Amino acid sequence: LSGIDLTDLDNFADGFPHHLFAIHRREAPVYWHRPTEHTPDGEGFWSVATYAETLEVLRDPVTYSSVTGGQRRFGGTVLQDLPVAGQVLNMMDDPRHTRIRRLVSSGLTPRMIRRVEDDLRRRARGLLDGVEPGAPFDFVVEIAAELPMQMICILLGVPETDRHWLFEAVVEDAGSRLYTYALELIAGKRAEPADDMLSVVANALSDAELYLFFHLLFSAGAETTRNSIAGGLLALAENPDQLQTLRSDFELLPTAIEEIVRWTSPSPSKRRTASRAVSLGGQPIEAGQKVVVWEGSANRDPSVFDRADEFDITRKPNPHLGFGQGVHYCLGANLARLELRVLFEELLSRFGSVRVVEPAEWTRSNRHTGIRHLVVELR
Amino acid sequence: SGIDLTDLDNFADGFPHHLFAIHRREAPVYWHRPTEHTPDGEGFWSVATYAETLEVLRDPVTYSSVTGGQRRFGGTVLQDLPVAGQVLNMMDDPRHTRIRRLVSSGLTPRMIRRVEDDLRRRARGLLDGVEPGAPFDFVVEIAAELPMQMICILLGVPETDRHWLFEAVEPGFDFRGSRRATMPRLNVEDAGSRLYTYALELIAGKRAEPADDMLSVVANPALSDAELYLFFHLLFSAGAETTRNSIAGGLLALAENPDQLQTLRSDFELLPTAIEEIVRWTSPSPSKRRTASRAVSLGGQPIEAGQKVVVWEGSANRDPSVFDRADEFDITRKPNPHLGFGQGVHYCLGANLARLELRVLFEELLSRFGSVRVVEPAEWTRSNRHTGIRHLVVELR
Ligand code: HEM
Ligand code: HEM
Repeated sequence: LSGIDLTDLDNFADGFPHHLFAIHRREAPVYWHRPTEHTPDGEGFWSVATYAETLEVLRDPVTYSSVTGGQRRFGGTVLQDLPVAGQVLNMMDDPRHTRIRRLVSSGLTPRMIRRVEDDLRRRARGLLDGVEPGAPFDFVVEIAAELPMQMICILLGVPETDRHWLFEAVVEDAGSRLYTYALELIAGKRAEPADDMLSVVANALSDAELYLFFHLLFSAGAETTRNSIAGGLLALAENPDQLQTLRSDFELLPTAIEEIVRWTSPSPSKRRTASRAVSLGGQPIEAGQKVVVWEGSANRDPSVFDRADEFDITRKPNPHLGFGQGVHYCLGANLARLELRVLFEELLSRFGSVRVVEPAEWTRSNRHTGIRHLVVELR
Repeated sequence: SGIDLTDLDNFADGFPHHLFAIHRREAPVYWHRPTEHTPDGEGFWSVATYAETLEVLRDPVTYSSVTGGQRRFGGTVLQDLPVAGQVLNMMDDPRHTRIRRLVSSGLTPRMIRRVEDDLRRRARGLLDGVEPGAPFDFVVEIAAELPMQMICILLGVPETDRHWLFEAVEPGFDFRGSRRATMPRLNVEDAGSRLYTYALELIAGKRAEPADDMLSVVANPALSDAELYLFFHLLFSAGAETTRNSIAGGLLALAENPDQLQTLRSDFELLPTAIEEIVRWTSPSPSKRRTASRAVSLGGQPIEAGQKVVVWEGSANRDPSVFDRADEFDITRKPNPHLGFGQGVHYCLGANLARLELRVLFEELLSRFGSVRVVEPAEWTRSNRHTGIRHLVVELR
């Protein structure tokens, strides 16, 4: 570990670096990572790589805050302290967290879920019908990015005419245009309430807080869910025999989808801040210190998962942390599973041959594990 | 009752002086109800007269640049922004005094001359390249570069990084075909962005090897890294954008007042007074917001703690009860107690750099050119926080 820098993104440019985390779990499940030139804020942090300790942190939001602690003015849930800590749901603590979380969940109505599902079915079929068998194409740009972006446009109530602002955002100007458009959409919901999540929250927060919420959702669909779809396809391509088994029996799909989420772990790390002295993994943490947990590593901890380094679509049980755990548990878990189920039903219905014909290209990040391009041939 | 000061259509053609004449006459201090265009869906007190504007600016305890009442955060634009309290212009005492003094300590005589020497050579070179009589866009070709270079020099940005940085940090952007600007943001997607990474590496370098520039002084509560990034951005919006806009706006005013143009260029002793009239007339930063920290009466209106107050220096600067012939450009105007650079504890820290940029630019321009024709209608930045020209196509002879 002394020679390993978990903040050096050159180590994450080719996928989540599982080999480094095998060393981390073996050598020191919890340890103090000194800051390097690559470390946000030039400040060290406790790094947590094993499942039991990761789960312990996630399950104690009072000790391990998503806002701040000690003398630290602001924190949040990435390693860089952010002044928007305390102002968006995933960087909030009780009592305001419980209130806003319930308001957000009140927007995920059965009719909204049906609206998303109906659209998803129609679109997945259209896209898969358009595939030319045997002809290489970039599955990320043409399919994996498209479906969940449309899902979040429905949840947020973005009209077809205006969806390009969102696509274009996935340059500083692109970001400013997304921001400006989001503020216009939010004011529009205030003027004319609608039956969607943004309206629910806007009409219950400042516009700035509503933007943070908008972007949280936009990112969850446009990036995290896209990453699970692309990585699920890559995993199945790398395991053709399981692809065949799953194609032969879609009743296997729910268990397979949990294994895709464990395997891909698209959101592989989270930061918290200690609010008081506490011990974790037998080490003493002081109020104010940063704690980073690595669900991407926890999800391959062999203390918890048998043959943890193997993809197995029949895996049971499968208590993965890919959607988090505790009071901030992912509010979109069933929507993500829905996206994966519909896509793989439709894809595996038509194709039982998936070949990746160029090396996968990955996003360079230790906060997201994602594939930027994945050229495949489907037969 | 039919005017919406938050509808940017009213600002799309320049600052709407006619609307603010109405505002000063009918109600110097006015509760503006929220419309579809109003940030946060929340009303605010609107202040259009000079005296009442100063009552607000001169009382930073009652009219906070951070927040007030029960409001979680406020700041100095109409929209509530979470960077309130984290960037110098949106700080109150006691922190404001300490950071303003610190930033100010970076403005050494040495730095001023460094800026002046570079500005002189650049302005001379650009104006030397002008083909007399040939139309060109003054904003893009001359006015835009100079203050961006000034900021790079204050911040100690290496010359070799400036081409890249200019494209990245440019405060303006196009949206639906109009130019806009924003205040610096630091939301989740901005964390470890390319500009965040660049800025904090630049800061790391100056912590390892302190340099003779303002970013080194400030980087060596003190400003957290997040706050240093917001400060880096602040100088490009607060300093480079406004100064560019005063330059383009000053050229337009001179073009529209050919007799003033002749008087000025035939006696440069008048420059100092001319430059203050340019700032008054153009008022590049025409509005500010504050938040009331207690119940208070202003212009006979009962403001409550937590409520938003917007002052319009752009309107105050043409208040005919303080400026004679307020609606006329007069390069000899004296006295000229304009509010273009603010007033009180937040008075512009860069005012003398702005005056320097305007001085050098106009010495170089007017000594060469006595004829300035605007050959198309000016296009304006769509904003009520910045008054500025997007394009100004001119012929110089
Ligand atoms: C495979 C796709 C996804 C994965 C892997 C994922 C993962 C996660 C994780 C790990 C958290 C916990 C954050 C923490 O502990 O700090 C979370 C929270 C959250 N997720 Fe997701 N997510 C996914 C898709 C979605 C979607 C489609 C939505 C749309 C509703 C969504 C909405 C949210 C929200 C609103 C939170 C904040 C909950 C809270 O802080 O109370 N996610 N997600
Ligand atoms: C014509 C050009 C400029 C104009 C019209 C202008 C205008 C203003 C105004 C009206 C304020 C008051 C803010 C408030 O009351 O809330 C201000 C503050 C400030 N300005 Fe300028 N400015 C110009 C150029 C510059 C330059 C060139 C710099 C730096 C190089 C600069 C840096 C600042 C800073 C740091 C503050 C905040 C000071 C504080 O809060 O203590 N400005 N400016």
